[PDB]
Amino acid sequence: MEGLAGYVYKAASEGKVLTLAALLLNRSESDIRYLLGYVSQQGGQRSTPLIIAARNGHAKVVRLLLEHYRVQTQQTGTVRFDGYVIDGATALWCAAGAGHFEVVKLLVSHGANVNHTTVTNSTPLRAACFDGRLDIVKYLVENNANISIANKYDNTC
Amino acid sequence: MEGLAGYVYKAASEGKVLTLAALLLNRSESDIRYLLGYVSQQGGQRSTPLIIAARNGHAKVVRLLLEHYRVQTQQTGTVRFDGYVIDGATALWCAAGAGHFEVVKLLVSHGANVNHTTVTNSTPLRAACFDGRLDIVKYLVENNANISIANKYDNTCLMIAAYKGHTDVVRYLLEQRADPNAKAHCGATALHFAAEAGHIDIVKELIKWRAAIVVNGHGMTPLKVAAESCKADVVELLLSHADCDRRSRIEALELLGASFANDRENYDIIKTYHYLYLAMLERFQDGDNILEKEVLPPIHAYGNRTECRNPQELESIRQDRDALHMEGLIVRERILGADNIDVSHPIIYRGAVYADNMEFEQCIKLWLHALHLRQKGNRNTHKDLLRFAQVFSQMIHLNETVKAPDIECVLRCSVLEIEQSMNRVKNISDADVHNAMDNYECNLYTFLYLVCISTKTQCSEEDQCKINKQIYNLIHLDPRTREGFTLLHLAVNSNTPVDDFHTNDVCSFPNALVTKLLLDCGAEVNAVDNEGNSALHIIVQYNRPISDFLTLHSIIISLVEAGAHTDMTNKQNKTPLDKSTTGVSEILLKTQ
Amino acid sequence: LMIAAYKGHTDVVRYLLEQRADPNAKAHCGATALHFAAEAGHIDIVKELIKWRAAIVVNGHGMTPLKVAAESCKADVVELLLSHADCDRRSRIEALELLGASFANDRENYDIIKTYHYLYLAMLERFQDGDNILEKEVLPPIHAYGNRTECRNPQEL
Amino acid sequence: VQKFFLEEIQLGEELLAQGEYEKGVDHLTNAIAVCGQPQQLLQVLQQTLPPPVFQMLLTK
Amino acid sequence: AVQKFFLEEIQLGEELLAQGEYEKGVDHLTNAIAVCGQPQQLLQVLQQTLPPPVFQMLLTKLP
Amino acid sequence: DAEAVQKFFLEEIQLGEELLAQGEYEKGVDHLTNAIAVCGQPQQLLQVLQQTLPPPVFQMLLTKLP
Repeated sequence: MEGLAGYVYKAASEGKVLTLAALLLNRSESDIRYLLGYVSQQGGQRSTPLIIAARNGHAKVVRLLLEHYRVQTQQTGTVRFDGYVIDGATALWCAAGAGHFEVVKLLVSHGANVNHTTVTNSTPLRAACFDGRLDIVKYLVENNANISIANKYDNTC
Repeated sequence: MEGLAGYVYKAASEGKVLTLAALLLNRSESDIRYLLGYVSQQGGQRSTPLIIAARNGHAKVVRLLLEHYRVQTQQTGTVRFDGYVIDGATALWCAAGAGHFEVVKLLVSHGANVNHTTVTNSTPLRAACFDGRLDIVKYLVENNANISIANKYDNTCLMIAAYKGHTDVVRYLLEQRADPNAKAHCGATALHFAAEAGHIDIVKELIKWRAAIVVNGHGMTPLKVAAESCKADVVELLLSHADCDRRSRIEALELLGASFANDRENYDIIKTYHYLYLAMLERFQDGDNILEKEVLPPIHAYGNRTECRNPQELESIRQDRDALHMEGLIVRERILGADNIDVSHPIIYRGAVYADNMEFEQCIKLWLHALHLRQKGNRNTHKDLLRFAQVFSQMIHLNETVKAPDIECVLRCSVLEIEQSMNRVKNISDADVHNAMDNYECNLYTFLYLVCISTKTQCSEEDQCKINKQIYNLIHLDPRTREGFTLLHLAVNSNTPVDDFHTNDVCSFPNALVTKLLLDCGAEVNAVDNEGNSALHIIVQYNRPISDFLTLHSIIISLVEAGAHTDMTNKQNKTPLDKSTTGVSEILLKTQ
Repeated sequence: LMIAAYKGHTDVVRYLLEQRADPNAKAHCGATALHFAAEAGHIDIVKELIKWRAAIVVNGHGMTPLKVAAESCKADVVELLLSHADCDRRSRIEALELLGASFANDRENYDIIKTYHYLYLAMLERFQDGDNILEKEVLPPIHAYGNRTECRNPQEL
Repeated sequence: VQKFFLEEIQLGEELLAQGEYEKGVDHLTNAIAVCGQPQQLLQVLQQTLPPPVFQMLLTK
Repeated sequence: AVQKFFLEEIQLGEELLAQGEYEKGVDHLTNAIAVCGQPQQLLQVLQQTLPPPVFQMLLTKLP
Repeated sequence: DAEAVQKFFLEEIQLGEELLAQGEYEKGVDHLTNAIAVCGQPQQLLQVLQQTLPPPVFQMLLTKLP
């Protein structure tokens, strides 16, 4: 059970799909979600196979996780590994911080959280601004998330 | 003036300010006055070039246009954009209709109609509310526009902003002395519209105003209209106001969970089971004077089991999603009736899942309730009937047999819907008569698709007698197309479009099997179309006598024996042999 | 051109004929840019060549492209070659005889009634004129095919 | 004729409306007088520019 | 081999999918499908894991 | 250079290639950061490295190069 969760997290962190597909093969949704709900810390920081798949950048893995698998973007994970490692990360937020525009737009079309606030109440919009991806910011603005989400220091995007 | 009118239009539409300087000035005043009045063929609309610049928000360009000649700021013009094609109001409304504050703030100080009406009596406050643009919304109430400009459907601009998730625009109207109790033509309220999308933030603003909360014109309290949606936050918010009576508060969460897995965009059974389990635990929480679900026996179309009774009874049916989806759907079929459109949507989605999961027997059986539920509400099923024939050809590829009563019940209600579709054209006069013209025409196409796959698939003899009755039903109706064709002439013509799905693999138009089943029930073989061509004229004009001669050979003997005139002529005075344009096709016609 | 005509890529076929490349470029095997299209029912490819003056010409074995179109039971392009340029009524009648010949004795195309009806089309045009009538050549009966002497009348057919 | 002067008073300051007013306003200074209404076109071009740039277009 | 040796048969194909010799990757993939316990459920899985040219090689090698 | 560094160099080249192709740019560049530090010709490799990584990724490497 826990070993299977470690296996599927290692598969999603890399980017393979058939490995954890066969690991979840002929399984009920209970243990499938348990392996996909592997929010346990790896490297001392909270991460999830869906979260690390969005952090990876393979649109195939996340598009299989949203369509043919049952996992929600509401999850706990890292937002900035170097010096922050703050929890409360949406998969769309993780993709925006990583900068993969295809994963960002795919999660937006999926229906991911666009106005999420963490413990530091930070938005994916300011992560996209921090990464400097104009295309991600343009998609987020065209989908009308927000314009005035600030940090605890009232720090605007 | 044609070239100069568009050149003046191009001096404002593209934002080029120097051309407008050299056009309005550097020339006479009488000629340019007509040019800047409106546009004729530019953009498929009839607005002033200042107005089309207000659509693009050219604030500097529209200032220069007024400096030379003061165009009428109250002048109206066509603006075909989001929210159907609109013969739009004044430029101030159009700038509000474009959501552009850069032109709105200029024309108000310049002098413009604050409460100008549109085709759907839309004030510029509503036009900004349609776009949800707050600073324009803030400006119209600063110009003291009317806060309760109700639509032709009695939709107040406050309710218009409540369609979307504008939690700041909606609450600003509330700050401007506008209570959220303006019912629509269907009694719709901003409480219900925010509950449709589960806007807890918008409803909480309406809770903050403390005006009122009441059911809509459909009889749905705001927790109930949210219950058929997939957001329990509105119901939880109404629990703070204690408007959720325990009968309503349990059927809320029962409906809230089931919709979260009976939708195409929302498919999650974990919160679906839990919301059903929590509500049924709350249903069993009463103890004495207990209240339970009004038990509904399983529909002959949808399912074969009734709803669960115990809270833990539905836990065992969680593993098979077919059982709990039905269990979560019986509890909304009893509380929303058989005529509600929103409860009819999960009927299709389950069969769409079964079509996706190769449960074609479950797909066709449970989709029969979708046609039946829509027949209860007396609405069009032109999409549902097409999806039957698409899957009917799809299960032929998988070679899964259909049920003859199942294929007859859809056919019986199709001609009932076609009769309603034929009556729909007679019901409406000028609103969507062209859409109604395509409404009844496409329904006959689906029936033609349904009949063609029915001939290819297995059907029992007693059902086939009733299947031929629906063909016999339409042949007495004799539906006349826009080109004068009938049901007999529809299958004869080889130009009849077929749906892009597997219906191409089963339709062989000109279909000899469909035509053979049309003549024995009394088809008008001598009927004439708009061009006067008979049934013999249409088939003989076919230019492919080799690829599908089996259809042609079976239809020449059949149609001629029905009483067709070999010397018949159309309105163009052409005999059937003269208009053959094919030696092989004319040989069969000359033989008979 | 014959390579693209061998497959179903009509876009390359219609583009290459406009590059001042003749459609009459014939291999020594017998393919003349239409024989290679008469295997998979390339209705759209032959439509381009009929417009582009396909210049019907027999293969190395002497079989006409109309016969080659009938060799694959592709009646969609049989009609294209029959009405293209000269009608050639001598081969028009026997094209239906050859097209229906396989429909009773082919694994890929087994339609027994179409074998009759294509011969019926041949027999229809054979005796429709009345005078200056045409009759099938009287081959001796072949012991493999019973002892038949073809169908020189619609009554025996 | 005046068609070229009107076109020069139509596309002479093409870069001025695009932001590059250095190559547009300077060309429009000669293009204003070329048109049939020198005082009207120059004042309109000054009005088309900012009030601080209105003197910049006229003095060019 | 139903699940143990089955995993590496995709991994042999997956590396050859990343290599460029997709015909050898299909060969290791078509052996995995032939030995998979429930390969019919993988029809939707395997119809989008490959580039569109590689779809033809996979479908013609399963039977 | 050579010896066990050389096999460590190519391992960091191969693992750095995979994580960059996988998408783990932070770990991929850091794995490649060790490769350039142990590279025989770090300056000559940076000539090719100007075209290998994307300009955001190369700039991301540029911050971790010293």
